[PDB]
Amino acid sequence: ANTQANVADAKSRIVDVDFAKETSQMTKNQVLQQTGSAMLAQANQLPQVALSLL
Amino acid sequence: ANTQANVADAKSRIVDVDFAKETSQMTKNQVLQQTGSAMLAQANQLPQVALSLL
Repeated sequence: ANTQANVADAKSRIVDVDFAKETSQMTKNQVLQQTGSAMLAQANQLPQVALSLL
Repeated sequence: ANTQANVADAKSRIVDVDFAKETSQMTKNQVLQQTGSAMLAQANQLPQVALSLL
């Protein structure tokens, strides 16, 4: 029983996820998605300077 | 019999836990867990000021 407890602890250190870290990464990538979407939508409007010159 | 009683007293002073102290430590760490959880959840929302500037 002792050894089972210690070995399950050891395995958990390797296999399981950390919620405190992974939620932070998720929120960071959410914000980056919104920023990149805005920036790409603004980037697709660059060829319209030619209509002004034309 | 006398010596057994006195030596068991001596060992108890070293090995056994104090409930009055240990319950207090437990309650303190409970409250700190709830506070730290709230503070981390509030901390993961900081990159959203950029969306306002954007």
